[PDB]
Amino acid sequence: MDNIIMTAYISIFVQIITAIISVYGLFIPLNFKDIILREILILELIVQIIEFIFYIWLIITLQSINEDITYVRYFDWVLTTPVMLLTTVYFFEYMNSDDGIRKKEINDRDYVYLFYICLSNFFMLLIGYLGETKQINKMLTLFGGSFFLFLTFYLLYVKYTKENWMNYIVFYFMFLVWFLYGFAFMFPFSIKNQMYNILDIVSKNIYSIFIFIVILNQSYKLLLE
Ligand SMILES: *C/C=C(C)/C=C/C=C(C)/C=C/C1=C(C)CCCC1(C)C
Repeated sequence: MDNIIMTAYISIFVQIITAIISVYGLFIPLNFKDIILREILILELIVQIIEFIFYIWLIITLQSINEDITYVRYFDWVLTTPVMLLTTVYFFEYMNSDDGIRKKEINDRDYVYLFYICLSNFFMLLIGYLGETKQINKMLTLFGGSFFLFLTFYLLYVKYTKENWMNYIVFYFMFLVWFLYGFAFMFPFSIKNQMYNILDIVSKNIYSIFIFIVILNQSYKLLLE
């Protein structure tokens, strides 16, 4: 009980600092080419709001823990993970387009493909939810969920990446961290829930700060006056 709550606190600590940083990042002036980074940072702040509501609920609920509340995290993830995948797409497009691109052009051109990515991701979460609530066995959950995880990342890779080390860092860091949620699924309640508490820091709040640093680095001259 204790170590779950201590990790929830650590996660909440990073979330609050990250939220403050992201808010200031909204007000950094941007050059034409970098406009989409503020768009990304709005959608990472939306993810934070959903994140936080879950954590507050969690630390209140963990006072009188009578049952296994791991499955409640899916009501978070079913909302946050598609948003996270879209921002990843927008960040890859930013990194990889020679001309300035904005999320509207992306969304109007790619909405069908984006729906396939989010459908694959929804199936991953659905299979996890069925396993996490014991409606299918753990082995079927890990194989079915991993299949869809791989499909989601494959679709992302073949459409939006380029073959270079900046892409590999962003893609494979994300891929590994997401896979580690599947790894956590294998563990008993307390250890599982602790891992998810620390994984959220990496999957959400390190991303936001990264985007913040990219914005600051791109705009520092424009900012300074
Ligand atoms: C902000 C929350 C995020 C990024 C959470 C993502 C969760 C996953 C990628 C979970 C995936 C699963 C597997 C890879 C296999 C077992 C079932 C899941 C749902 C735990």
